[PDB]
Amino acid sequence: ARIAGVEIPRNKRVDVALTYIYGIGKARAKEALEKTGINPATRVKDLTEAEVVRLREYVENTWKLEGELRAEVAANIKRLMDIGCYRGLRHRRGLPVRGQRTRTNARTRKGPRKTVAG
Amino acid sequence: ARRRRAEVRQLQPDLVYGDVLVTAFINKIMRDGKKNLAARIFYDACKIIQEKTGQEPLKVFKQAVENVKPRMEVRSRRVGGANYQVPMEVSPRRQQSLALRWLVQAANQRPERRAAVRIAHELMDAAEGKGGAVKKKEDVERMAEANRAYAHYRW
Amino acid sequence: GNKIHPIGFRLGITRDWESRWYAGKKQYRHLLLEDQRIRGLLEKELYSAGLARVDIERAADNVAVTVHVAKPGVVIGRGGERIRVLREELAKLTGKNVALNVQEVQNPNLSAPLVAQRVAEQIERRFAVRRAIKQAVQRVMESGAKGAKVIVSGRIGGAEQARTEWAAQGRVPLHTLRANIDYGFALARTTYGVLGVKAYIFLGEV
Amino acid sequence: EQYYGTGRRKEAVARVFLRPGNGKVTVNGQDFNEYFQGLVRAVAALEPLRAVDALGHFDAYITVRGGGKSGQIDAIKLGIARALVQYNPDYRAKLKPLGFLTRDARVVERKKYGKHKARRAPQYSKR
Amino acid sequence: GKGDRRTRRGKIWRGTYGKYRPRK
Amino acid sequence: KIRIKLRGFDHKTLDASAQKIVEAARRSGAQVSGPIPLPTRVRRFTVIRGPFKHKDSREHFELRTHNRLVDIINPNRKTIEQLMTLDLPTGVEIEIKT
Amino acid sequence: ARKALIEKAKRTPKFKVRAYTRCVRCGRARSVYRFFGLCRICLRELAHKGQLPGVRKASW
Amino acid sequence: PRSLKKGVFVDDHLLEKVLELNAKGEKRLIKTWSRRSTIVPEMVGHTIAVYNGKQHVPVYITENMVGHKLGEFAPTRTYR
RNA sequence: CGUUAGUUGCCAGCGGUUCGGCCGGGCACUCUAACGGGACUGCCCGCGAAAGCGGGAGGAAGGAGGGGACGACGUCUGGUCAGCAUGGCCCUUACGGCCUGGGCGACACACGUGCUACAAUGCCCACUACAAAGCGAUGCCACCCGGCAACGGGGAGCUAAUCGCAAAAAGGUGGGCCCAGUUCGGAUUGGGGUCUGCAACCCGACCCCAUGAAGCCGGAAUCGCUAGUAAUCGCGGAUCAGCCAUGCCGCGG
Ligand SMILES: [Mg+2]
Ligand SMILES: [Mg+2]
Ligand SMILES: [Mg+2]
Ligand SMILES: [Mg+2]
Ligand SMILES: [Mg+2]
Ligand SMILES: [Mg+2]
Ligand SMILES: [Mg+2]
Ligand SMILES: [Mg+2]
Ligand SMILES: [Mg+2]
Ligand SMILES: [Mg+2]
Ligand SMILES: [Mg+2]
Ligand SMILES: [Mg+2]
Ligand SMILES: [Mg+2]
Ligand SMILES: [Mg+2]
Ligand SMILES: [Mg+2]
Ligand SMILES: [Mg+2]
Ligand SMILES: [Mg+2]
Ligand SMILES: [Mg+2]
Ligand SMILES: [Mg+2]
Ligand SMILES: [Mg+2]
Ligand SMILES: [Mg+2]
Ligand SMILES: [Mg+2]
Ligand SMILES: [Mg+2]
Ligand SMILES: [Mg+2]
Ligand SMILES: [Mg+2]
Ligand SMILES: [Mg+2]
Ligand SMILES: [Mg+2]
Ligand SMILES: [Mg+2]
Ligand SMILES: [Mg+2]
Ligand SMILES: [Mg+2]
Ligand SMILES: [Mg+2]
Ligand SMILES: [Mg+2]
Ligand SMILES: [Mg+2]
Ligand SMILES: [Mg+2]
Ligand SMILES: [Mg+2]
Ligand SMILES: [Mg+2]
Ligand SMILES: [Zn+2]
Repeated sequence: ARIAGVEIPRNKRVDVALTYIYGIGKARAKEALEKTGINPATRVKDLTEAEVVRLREYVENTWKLEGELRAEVAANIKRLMDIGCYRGLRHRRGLPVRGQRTRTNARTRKGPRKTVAG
Repeated sequence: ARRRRAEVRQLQPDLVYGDVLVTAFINKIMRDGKKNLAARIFYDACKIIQEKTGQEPLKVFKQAVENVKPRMEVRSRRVGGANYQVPMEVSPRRQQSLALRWLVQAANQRPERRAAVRIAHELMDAAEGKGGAVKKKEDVERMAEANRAYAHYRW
Repeated sequence: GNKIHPIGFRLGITRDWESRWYAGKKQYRHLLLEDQRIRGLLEKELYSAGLARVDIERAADNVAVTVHVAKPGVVIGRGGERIRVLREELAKLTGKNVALNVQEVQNPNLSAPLVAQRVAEQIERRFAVRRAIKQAVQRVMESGAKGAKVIVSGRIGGAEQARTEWAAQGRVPLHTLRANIDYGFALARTTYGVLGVKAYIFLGEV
Repeated sequence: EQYYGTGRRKEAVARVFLRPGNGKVTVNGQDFNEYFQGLVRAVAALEPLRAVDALGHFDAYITVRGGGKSGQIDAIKLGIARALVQYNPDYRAKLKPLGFLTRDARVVERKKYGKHKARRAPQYSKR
Repeated sequence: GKGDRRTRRGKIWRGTYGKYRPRK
Repeated sequence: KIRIKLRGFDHKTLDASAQKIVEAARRSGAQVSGPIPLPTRVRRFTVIRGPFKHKDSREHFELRTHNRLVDIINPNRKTIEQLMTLDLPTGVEIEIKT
Repeated sequence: ARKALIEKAKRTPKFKVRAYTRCVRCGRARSVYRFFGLCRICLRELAHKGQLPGVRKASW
Repeated sequence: PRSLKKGVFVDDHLLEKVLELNAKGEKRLIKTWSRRSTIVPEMVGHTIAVYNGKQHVPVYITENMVGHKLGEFAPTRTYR
């Protein structure tokens, strides 16, 4: 069962299977199950190729998705980086952007601990 | 307890079996103050054990407990430098607490998915003489009689 | 660093507030402010008269301030001269059109704030502090006063090192809130610095 | 005709009205079990009637408000026992050894400044 | 858990309202 | 309908205040409903004991507003007669609503 | 604090947001209870003096 | 996630300055302490020295940067 | 437990019912808040010279019933002249004073204190049930309407035992997940938007879409609590336009 750009969720509930798609979360999954009139609880394996083709129809071109998404986000970064934007400097130096504190607990954004002497 | 004997708490009889040992076992199952959860766990496990085997779950609970009771353990005592593992008997009160605790901590090391499944199955195994609880008891009783050479340090 | 305030301790029983009225969320702030300005200006003008307590009551826009003084003569003045000047000065600050009452104090040596003030006065003129202290405890002790205690803080006699002085008499049981201990604080300012003066008096039981 | 007991446990009140009847119990306009039953300790509330074998003698109407349903249950135990004593005072000497007529004075200990929750102290290091 | 702000319990942990925790 | 809202920080001023009212209204009016007590509004304030920490030593004070209700039923004159201005208390405060 | 910093009294703040509490008795900047208009310290001193009507020693 | 919701805010100091500088042609470096303000499309092409607290930095304002605020290009801190 | 008191309480009791204490009405009960009573080793057995100890009845409660408030002579040259006061020494087109802007939020690292977790005694969804204590007059904001929502418009009531915050959460019934870095976990990041505020780049909170990191019970070591305690669950307030509150101070399950 391939829906988006090549994507094969299997053997699980369709609403949760769609999460395995890049541009789909729980919200967009429940929406595509909603407007396509498919019981969300069915196993992917039990899906009709008619229901499947309808799902591909809706999902493939309603929102920009896996490839175009990854690219558009990357180009969105290079956008604020190419300009002298501050946010761009934070993305350059691999630091938190949202206005967090860096004096401790920057571990997710930056280079898990690299210790020096004292 | 530096001043007094620190008298034992008197538990309330079980709402179902009118039995106190059951209430204590429920208490050891209960976590984060959820006694209703713990009780439903225990009793659903009583259905499991009473169906998969045609005997009264009461007698199996008592027997399973009874087979985990250790009669001897080991305690460190600081003697002339590094201390020693010193065997001695186990208070009946302490046999109680240890056997129930071991039963619960063993049941949760079981592969079974639901709680009452583990509880029932561990109760059955321990009542038949097998199961992890009876192995903690057999290992502790192996700690005594091994360091038996220090039976003069009784204290 | 122990021993919390005795008057603050006893506000419930065997002590009454120096301000007794009622107010809401919108009122209490500036009424308390007004009380503070009152006690301020009175402490300015009446220090020579020996004032101990100023009681501020309010029913509705009326002010029943009662001053407790050792020598009411200084308060009133000759034929009511000063009680005109400063009592009009009072209603100039607060537009309450506020009245005023004067009350004598029998045995100024029995009012803890007054005793503290007298001792601090002696300190600002540089008298021997242990004499001033034991003498004050006699003035208190020689009249009623089932207990009495006096504390003077550091820089005794202008000494380089701060010190703490002493000599209570009778029984001053701060720990029991039964028997109406009185407390008063005074401040002696001198060339060598600042000096705290604490006065405990013990009177009555139940 | 009718007998009454108040009962109280841990910030909760439950007025117990006993009358001779089938044995059916009403709470707050809900069946006894429609209020409880999902709660295992429920039956404990009725332990006063089993000590004197007063099961099928009395119907009861209860008014329970305050606290949580467990303390409510204990309040009901006490109320049933208080009415049960006013009915026949000779039940005192039967109900007393079980202590069903004793009030449980244990209440939530007050939160104290400096501590986290009234006993639990914030942890420290010394280094 | 109480950390997911788009679950009911994360909402009640922050004491806030949204799509995943309405009012009535 | 004659409502008398009694409010005060001192609970003895409120009682010494209300009792005189009832004794002035019972000589004239119907059976007054009663001095019905209303619950107490308690504002608490917690403050660190010293300046410049020693955070963990705070002491708190509480200011308690006490409330009382009167409700004279059918008074005409000899009630209001003794009620113009006869009260002693100071820290008490009274509102009237009709 | 400083006398100049009691310019809040003369606020005319030019923006409503620049108004701050400023305990009156001691000129405290930081911790100022709004119901008494005093700071925590001055509140403690005036409460122990007994110059705050209705304010008792909290105990329960 | 950035929000002014309506009436996109730009301080009046430089607004009446740049709009008048448009009528007379592109002008040289300008002085700005007000980075509070957003950027509007009629700033494109100018050169604005923004304050960081210490110095004035010259900023060439381009088409791609109309949505941001001044001082996004005039950072405050100096590290390494 | 009682006395006083009844616009919170009540088919306990009957009357009416748009079956909601709604009305009539009543204070009995629950409660609210003032005054009281009650526990004293007073009673019994035993030990003892005594004080007292053990046990027992009665009792709501016993040997300090439970929790507070309360911290002696002094110690540490303890903490703070940056809350206030203050001696002395300095500064006085300046150490003072106004403003705008930035900083107190910096990040290659280390420790402290906490939060949320690593899950099936769990997670999610629907439904439904039981608290105490507090705050509110331009504030609390029922309710209608728009909006997935934050929220906006409108607009009732409440100087508040009468109105509102308000939904308590765990729990209960029903259903989904099936041991997997997942329907665990919510970090990081893009994109869109509400609000307070003159103004959210440095530097706010909140909402919606998408992204879904580390983490699968923690080395040496180390902390808390002896009973409504630990553990766990939510609720409130202080300061404050707003908020970086997971803090603090309370509250009950
Ligand atoms: Mg008095
Ligand atoms: Mg001297
Ligand atoms: Mg006294
Ligand atoms: Mg006496
Ligand atoms: Mg009858
Ligand atoms: Mg708790
Ligand atoms: Mg409590
Ligand atoms: Mg989640
Ligand atoms: Mg602190
Ligand atoms: Mg100064
Ligand atoms: Mg401000
Ligand atoms: Mg009573
Ligand atoms: Mg009433
Ligand atoms: Mg009834
Ligand atoms: Mg003898
Ligand atoms: Mg005894
Ligand atoms: Mg006894
Ligand atoms: Mg006893
Ligand atoms: Mg005590
Ligand atoms: Mg006591
Ligand atoms: Mg004492
Ligand atoms: Mg030093
Ligand atoms: Mg010192
Ligand atoms: Mg800092
Ligand atoms: Mg709608
Ligand atoms: Mg009402
Ligand atoms: Mg009312
Ligand atoms: Mg009222
Ligand atoms: Mg289920
Ligand atoms: Mg996931
Ligand atoms: Mg990993
Ligand atoms: Mg796992
Ligand atoms: Mg202890
Ligand atoms: Mg706030
Ligand atoms: Mg932050
Ligand atoms: Mg909070
Ligand atoms: Zn102050």
